[PDB]
Amino acid sequence: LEARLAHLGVQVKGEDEEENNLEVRETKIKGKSGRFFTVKLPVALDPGAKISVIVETVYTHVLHPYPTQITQSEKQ
Amino acid sequence: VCASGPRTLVLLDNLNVRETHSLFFRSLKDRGFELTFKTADDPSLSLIKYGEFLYDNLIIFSPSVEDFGGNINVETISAFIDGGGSVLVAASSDIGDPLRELGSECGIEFDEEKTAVIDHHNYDISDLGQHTLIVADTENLLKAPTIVGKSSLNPILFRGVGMVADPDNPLVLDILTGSSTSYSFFPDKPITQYPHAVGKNTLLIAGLQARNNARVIFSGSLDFFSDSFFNSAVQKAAPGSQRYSQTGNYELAVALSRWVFKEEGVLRVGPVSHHRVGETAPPNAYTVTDLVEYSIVIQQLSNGKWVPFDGDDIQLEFVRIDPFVRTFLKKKGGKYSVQFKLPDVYGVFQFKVDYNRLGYTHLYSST
Amino acid sequence: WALTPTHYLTKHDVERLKASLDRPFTNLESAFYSIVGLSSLGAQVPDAKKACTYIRSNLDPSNVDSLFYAAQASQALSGCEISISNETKDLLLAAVSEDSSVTQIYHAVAALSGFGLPLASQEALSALTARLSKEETVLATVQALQTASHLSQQADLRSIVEEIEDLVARLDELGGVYLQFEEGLETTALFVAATYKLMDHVGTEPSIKEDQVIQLMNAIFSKKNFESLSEAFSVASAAAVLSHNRYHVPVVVVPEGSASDTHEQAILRLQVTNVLSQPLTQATVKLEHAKSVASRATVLQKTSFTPVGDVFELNFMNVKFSSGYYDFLVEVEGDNRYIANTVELRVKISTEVGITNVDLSTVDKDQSIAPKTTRVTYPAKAKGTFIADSHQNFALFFQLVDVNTGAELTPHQTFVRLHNQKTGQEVVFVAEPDNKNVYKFELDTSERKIEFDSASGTYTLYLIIGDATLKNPILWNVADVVIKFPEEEAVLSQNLFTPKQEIQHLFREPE
Ligand SMILES: *[C@@H]1O[C@H](CO)[C@@H](O[C@@H]2O[C@H](CO)[C@@H](O[C@@H]3O[C@H](CO[C@H]4O[C@H](CO[C@H]5O[C@H](CO)[C@@H](O)[C@H](O)[C@@H]5O)[C@@H](O)[C@H](O)[C@@H]4O)[C@@H](O)[C@H](O[C@H]4O[C@H](CO)[C@@H](O)[C@H](O)[C@@H]4O[C@H]4O[C@H](CO)[C@@H](O)[C@H](O)[C@@H]4O[C@H]4O[C@H](CO)[C@@H](O)[C@H](O)[C@@H]4O)[C@@H]3O)[C@H](O)[C@H]2NC(C)=O)[C@H](O)[C@H]1NC(C)=O
Repeated sequence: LEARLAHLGVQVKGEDEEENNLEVRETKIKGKSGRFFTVKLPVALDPGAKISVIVETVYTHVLHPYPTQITQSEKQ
Repeated sequence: VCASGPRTLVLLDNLNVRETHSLFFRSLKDRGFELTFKTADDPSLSLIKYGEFLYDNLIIFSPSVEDFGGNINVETISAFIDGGGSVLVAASSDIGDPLRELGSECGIEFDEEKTAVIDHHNYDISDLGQHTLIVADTENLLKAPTIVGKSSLNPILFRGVGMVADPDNPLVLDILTGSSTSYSFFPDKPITQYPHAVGKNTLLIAGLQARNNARVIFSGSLDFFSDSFFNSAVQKAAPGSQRYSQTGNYELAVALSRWVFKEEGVLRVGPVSHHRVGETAPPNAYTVTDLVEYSIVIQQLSNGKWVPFDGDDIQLEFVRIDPFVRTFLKKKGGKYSVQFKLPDVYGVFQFKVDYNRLGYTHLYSST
Repeated sequence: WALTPTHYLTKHDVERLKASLDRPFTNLESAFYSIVGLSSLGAQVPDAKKACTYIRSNLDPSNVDSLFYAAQASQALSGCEISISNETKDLLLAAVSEDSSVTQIYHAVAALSGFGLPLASQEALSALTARLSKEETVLATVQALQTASHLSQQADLRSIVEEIEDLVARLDELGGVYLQFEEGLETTALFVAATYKLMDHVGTEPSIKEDQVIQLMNAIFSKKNFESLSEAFSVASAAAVLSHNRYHVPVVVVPEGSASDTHEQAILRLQVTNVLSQPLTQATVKLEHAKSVASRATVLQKTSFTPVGDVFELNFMNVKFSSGYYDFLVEVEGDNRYIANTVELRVKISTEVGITNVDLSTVDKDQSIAPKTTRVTYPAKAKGTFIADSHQNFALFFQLVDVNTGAELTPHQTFVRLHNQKTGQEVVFVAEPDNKNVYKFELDTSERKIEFDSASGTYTLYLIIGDATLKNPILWNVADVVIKFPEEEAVLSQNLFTPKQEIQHLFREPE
């Protein structure tokens, strides 16, 4: 699905959605295939802490008609 | 690479047919076909799922079945042939209506039920005394090496219902005709009316080459493929007839099966190049009386590997409404090419190649 | 009509079955199947002394399966005594218990009978019935029947016998010709052997109907290939019991040789044999009646056949059969054990046809000139050319009669074929008799244009006469006729695969 990824957005789970959007940069991690993204947290996460984040992705062309051909009456 | 995939569906009126015809199925399986055996009446039978074909080849060894199970129907089989699938049909005196209807769509006319081919002069000595088991001479066999095999064949035994090819349909192939004395009629009932098939008009085996190149073979006799005929010796009842150790049924059956399943005679057309002489690219428009070079490449499928075609009779045409120029294409450098001067009349001309030969796939190219 | 046996062991089949039994031994079970199966057919082992030693070496006293196979195989072998320990006797008796399968009871009881060890037959039956109540499968039931055949008559075998009616109902029928269980050929052959063997020992006739037994044997013999030793042994036992038993003997009746062309000899010979192809020499045969297919009236009745060697022959020189098909009803009499004793066979009488007084003539279509007729007779071909054209028509007249009797004949096939010598085309016409039974054919060029496609030329003329009953079909070149149709006032499709004519372009000349 990496080729078909139209957009990626990350925001922290909080009331301040407008300000909770996180900066994301495309990154390549050595030795591992596939696209990766580096997300900068608003505050550093110290040992033993947790945070909740929401990741949204949109893919294009991932739905393929089957059967390929239909008549006027036939459904999709 | 086989033009038709190995997936084959076999329809049997009775399961016992597989045992009786073990030799034919084993020879087919040895060639890498993936056979699946289902009863012809079985409800689960289906050919098309979601617009795709479940099977590439269909063999209907179900002469007596009145109706097909599940969704299989004469319309469905017709669509399947249009898709390019190869179909084999075997008939008998018990022929049900669907088989006759299928022949009607293909232009091969089966005779009425209970009729049989009667030959009083060439019937085998082993016949029950009804003169319906006829020893078919190899002379009637069609003169097509690709379809029937180059090798010579011994006399073949046929017992079944005669069929007549429709004159109107050009594509019909008279693979095996009956003897001059043979005719199709009800044996018990006297011949008041004119026979449905008389003399050499009667057809025992016929083939069809569709415009899409689908191939279907109709056999009058299911028993012809039976193991019993394959091993049985043949001697004509009439006096002075030699006795042959083995029949030619097995060898002929193998050759026909190869032809139906696109194992022989398959041809493909590759890139065609035209340009002005001395030029490497085609001009947008040519001038009057200019000299141009035309090149095309054709291939043949041998043993599943494409190779340069050896055909020497290929003819090129330059046409506007009627053919202004026609000439043979020379075989040079693995390609067929010719150089000629354009006519003095301007217009929207088309280059045409129409190499259609008996038993081979029909090739048409237009630029 | 009673059902005739459709499958049986022919003389070739019985020998092939013996070969299938006569295979090298690989295990005690193999020895039991081969040796016992041959014994049932009456065949012997060439190396019987070696076979007994082989059983002795492989016999394990602590294994029930070995004991059963060794005991039966040794019993089949002559004088094949094998040492048995007391511990073996305890093992066989212990095997017969409520906590062991019916199959186990069968092996233990059979082993005891073969060795001759004493057994408590009543106790063995009590264990067998108790296990059989849970083990209601067909295979368990058949083994129980065999166990009863080994148990003493004092035991209450009636309970075991009652299963036989249940099994017969449980049989699956293919419709009027075959009866077999779902388990296949092996179960049917064993069941027939068990039913006959148990019933013979008990002294009561099998309850199975004679027609049902005929169907059951047909299923057993439907397939003539026995791949495994077990299949051969079971079938051999079934054939042996059927061949000779106290109640039912299947009577196979078939005509020897082809009766289609019987007119040459006018002798009918019928083979009468059992399922093993052994002729029933003690039987007597008679032709109950003979009927004509055409009218259904009897022509002969109550004429007895004579035993001539193996076959039964009936002479009918006195009666001059007319051309046609006749059906003979024959009955086998004598031993009461015979089943399916009545068989119906169809014989055909042939004759030869003579064509005489054929006159080939040409007539002026307007009738101004009297018809010109040239007399011809088969096979002498007509001399000279006959013209059929816009002015003169052509006609054929011939009479068909039986050579032997001179009666009028109407052959099923009577066609006139005109073959174009140059093209090779053939045109076939059907000739029909008139009221007087003289065939008349007329050729009119103007009307017949559609049939010939108005294709003029010389055509060889042939007479085709044939019928199923006719000994001598005739294809005669009667004459040569030239047909000239009216000249046409004014085809390339057939050249589907040919080079087309070369076409060139004529460039305009320079000024
Ligand atoms: C406006 O639009 C109109 C609509 O199209 C245009 O009208 C068209 O004009 C073209 C050009 O003239 C016509 O084609 C020509 O027609 C000629 C007359 O037709 C004869 O053909 C009949 C054939 O009958 C059957 O033939 C076969 C049988 O199997 C079958 O396939 C076919 O379908 C048909 O049923 C024949 O019986 C009658 O005689 C007819 O009169 C016809 O002769 C021309 O054929 C020529 O040319 C064509 C190429 O165009 C070749 O394919 C032919 O083989 C043949 O070629 C020979 O003649 C040429 C000149 O005629 C030469 O250049 C060739 O080299 C070659 O030479 C040989 O023959 C010469 C004599 O013919 C000899 O001198 C030589 O020595 C050689 O032997 C051609 O078909 C269309 O018919 C016509 N269509 C209509 C609907 O009317 C009109 O032009 C437009 N107007 C303007 C101003 O633009």
